[PDB]
Amino acid sequence: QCEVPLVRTDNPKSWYEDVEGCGIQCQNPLFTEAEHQDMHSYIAAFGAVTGLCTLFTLATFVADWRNSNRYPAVILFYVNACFFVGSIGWLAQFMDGARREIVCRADGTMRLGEPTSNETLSCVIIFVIVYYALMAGVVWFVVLTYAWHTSFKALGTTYQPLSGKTSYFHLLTWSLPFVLTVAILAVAQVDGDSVSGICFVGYKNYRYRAGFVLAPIGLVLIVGGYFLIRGVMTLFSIKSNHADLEDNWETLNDNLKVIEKADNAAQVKDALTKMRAAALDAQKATPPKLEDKSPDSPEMKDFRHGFDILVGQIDDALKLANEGKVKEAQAAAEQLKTTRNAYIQKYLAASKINETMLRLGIFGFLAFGFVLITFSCHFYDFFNQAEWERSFRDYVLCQANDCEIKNRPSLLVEKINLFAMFGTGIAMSTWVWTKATLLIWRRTWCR
Amino acid sequence: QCEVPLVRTDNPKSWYEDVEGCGIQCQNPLFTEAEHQDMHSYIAAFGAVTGLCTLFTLATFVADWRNSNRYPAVILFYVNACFFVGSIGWLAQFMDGARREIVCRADGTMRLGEPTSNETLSCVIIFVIVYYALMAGVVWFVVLTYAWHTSFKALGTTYQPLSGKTSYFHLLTWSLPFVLTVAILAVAQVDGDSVSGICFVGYKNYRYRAGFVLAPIGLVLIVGGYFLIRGVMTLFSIKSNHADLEDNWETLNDNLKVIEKADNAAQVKDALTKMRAAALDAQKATPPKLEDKSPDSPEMKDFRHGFDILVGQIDDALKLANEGKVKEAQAAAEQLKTTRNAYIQKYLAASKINETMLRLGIFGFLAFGFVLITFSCHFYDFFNQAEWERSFRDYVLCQANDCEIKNRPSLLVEKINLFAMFGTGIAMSTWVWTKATLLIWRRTWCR
Ligand SMILES: CN[C@H]1CC[C@H](N(Cc2cccc(-c3ccncc3)c2)C(=O)c2sc3c(F)ccc(F)c3c2Cl)CC1
Ligand SMILES: CN[C@H]1CC[C@H](N(Cc2cccc(-c3ccncc3)c2)C(=O)c2sc3c(F)ccc(F)c3c2Cl)CC1
Repeated sequence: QCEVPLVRTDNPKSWYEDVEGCGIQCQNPLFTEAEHQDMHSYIAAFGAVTGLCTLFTLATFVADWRNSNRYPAVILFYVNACFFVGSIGWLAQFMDGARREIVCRADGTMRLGEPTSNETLSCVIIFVIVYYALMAGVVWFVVLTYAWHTSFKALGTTYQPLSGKTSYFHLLTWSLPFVLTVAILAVAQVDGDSVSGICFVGYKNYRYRAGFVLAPIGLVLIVGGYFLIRGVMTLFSIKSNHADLEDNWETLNDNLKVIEKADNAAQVKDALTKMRAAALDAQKATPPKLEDKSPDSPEMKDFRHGFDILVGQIDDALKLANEGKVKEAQAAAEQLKTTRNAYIQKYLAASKINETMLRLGIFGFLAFGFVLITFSCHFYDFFNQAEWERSFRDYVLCQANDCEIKNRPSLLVEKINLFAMFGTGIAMSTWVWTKATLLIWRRTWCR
Repeated sequence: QCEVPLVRTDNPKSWYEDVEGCGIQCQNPLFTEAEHQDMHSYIAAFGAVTGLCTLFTLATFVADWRNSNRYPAVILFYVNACFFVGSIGWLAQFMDGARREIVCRADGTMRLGEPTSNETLSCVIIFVIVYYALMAGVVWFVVLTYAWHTSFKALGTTYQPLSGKTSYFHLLTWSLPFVLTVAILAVAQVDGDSVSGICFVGYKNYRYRAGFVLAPIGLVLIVGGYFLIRGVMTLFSIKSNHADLEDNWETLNDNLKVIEKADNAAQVKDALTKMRAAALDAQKATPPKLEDKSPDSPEMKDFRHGFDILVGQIDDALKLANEGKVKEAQAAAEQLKTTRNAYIQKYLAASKINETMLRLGIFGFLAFGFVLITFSCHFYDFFNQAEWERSFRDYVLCQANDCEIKNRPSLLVEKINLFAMFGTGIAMSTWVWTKATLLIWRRTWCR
């Protein structure tokens, strides 16, 4: 009764749209057994390398677990817990005959619109594992971006430790995936794909991937991206202003030597004007210690008021540098040394950026870019599945009488997604690739 | 060609499932013109009273807008901005001929699976207005629960003002509804209901309401409910312990008078044992000032160490109260006055709960309970729409040859939902129903 790619089945749930007794064969008709075997090689490679190196990093954190429950380590721990669980789920298709168990129905058709009764749990389990670890992973990524952003604002005793926020971090990171997963199962939109060897949301009805895949991931790129940009906004404000205020102090010092060793009134004059231009450039800046303060505060007032006195004292020294009162101008500029000390020296204070915090910023922008690729690949599949579906409907009709599949999913896009998803797990596992861990695995080698 | 409830239409998008040339009539076939007219009376009543009283509260906040952008007022302002915009959307069906424009198609069938081309914007606009204000409203509700929870932890100089968090509050409250709304429009699941007179997500395909209605609202009840419970956990910890530590000081004082005015050694003995039991009961408590501290800190140590000295001094006074050394026991218990002063008097410190913060807790638990009803009503419709749908399919088949609609949506449940949704807007608008606003509308009456 049925012709390729349809298959004989007496289950009304397995039957194809309009057609009776026939349902779509389990092995993805849009891809050849060679394309499948190749894809399964890609998944096993990236999955295996992610799985054990995330396990290594997860083992490193559990070794030093007293010192690992200390921010931002505890974040990278959970980020790893998620990519490790996601790798397990993806690596389930490799167990002897497990892929057919996950992606196929009893009657040999594709496992679609799961959960269903009379069909097994193997599909929904691998979906929950992969999807729940994914959404928990991208929400732990948001936590990471927040922590990294929080490192800059807490540059003093404005200190509200992340140690207390831990209760809200574990609220969001486990309630959000739970609610989204429960919703997917309630509407039974877990579907199997043999090239993926995994069960996932809205494979078949691509419209369920908007709300459950593109909308959560889209949101984490918004909230995550906000905290990554606001942080580098502070990193570059601090690093540039300290460098600006330093270079203005240095030219001020340079000219004070040019004045001290001046053999004429013309040199003192141009050296004081250069000092005045450097004093205004320094006034038109925020000292790193006054970054978390308002651009009109009584503290920020003292900074810019000191440069008013310095410009004022420069202007008094310029009233003597125009004529032959060089000795009276150099002695005036010598009292400029004491003003520069009482109103600039204080603002050359380092405000040294912690190595752990700067490193967290490296990981945040790497986890971002990877999730950005995931979102792009998933988005691509969303906007083109209607086409792949109608090009498939035609293949079954053509073969219900030279038959081809005109449009089809891109396998480089699927491999680019899996790279940018597994590569993240490998990237976030390189957080423990430090000297301290080499010694952590040496202090446990004996003990 | 078509029989009731189907209607003649040549648009393939308007046609019913399997049937050609026939599509389902716009006026909701499951409800009578009387049931409709009644429902439109309910919506106009609750909508009109919410709409103008939210507008009043929105006008009160914009009057004192300098002092209104101060937490938690700024929250209630946006909560109101949302119920006011949602009321506008709900009240659009009352404009002369607008309901048919919103809920009907050109051909007279129900407006379903919108956005579509060749059909008008009237549907999707009213959906965005109602849905975006809803999701923004329940996320502003979460912000409210967080603010109220934050009032208790910041009981000193641990002060991290909400004034700084405002940037993250406006991140979440406008990015989350935007992403969810964009997703609904991308999968075209805006549907019209004539009894509602509004366009909304997944009216027809009830499965799209899980992810876009039950999952966001479900989440806000989780995150919102967490901050409401953790706050009352602190309100009741503080109010009970201060009362516990007060009542233990009072019985200690009571017995010190019973000792001072004792005419025998037997009275001094039972009065000191009662003082010792009250001293341990007081030791087995957390002073409100030491609530945000760890139950083993060097400060919490001093508290419980003072009661060790007091019990120690009571035990020394009990060594004299057993025999006829009454005068030597009363004088020993008189030096107990000084110990009680140096180790208990400090912990009777008020730690007075701000009236604004306690009031915010009243509104948080009211907005919660209302959203809890909304979630229950929406959940009810989700689990029963498959039934109402199959009972409808039968009505069209029966009428394609005594015909009735066996199962149908509950109109008290729809009226209970609309009450618990409009009533919230009216409840959250009663935040400005204070003396200060009566004077705010008096200081603007002239000026
Ligand atoms: C997120 N990354 C994705 C990208 C796209 C991938 N994907 C989606 C999918 C999987 C399983 C079943 C159906 C499906 C569709 C329509 N009716 C029944 C089943 C659709 C596919 O490769 C396939 S299989 C397949 C099919 F059998 C019929 C029609 C299709 F158009 C089609 C497509 Cl598209 C999987 C991996
Ligand atoms: C959240 N609060 C809700 C509760 C339920 C409400 N609701 C859902 C709805 C609205 C509009 C179209 C369809 C719809 C369904 C199936 N095919 C085509 C259209 C379904 C209904 O009252 C109706 S109308 C209606 C119908 F015309 C056909 C079959 C139905 F079963 C049914 C139901 Cl159920 C609206 C308000």
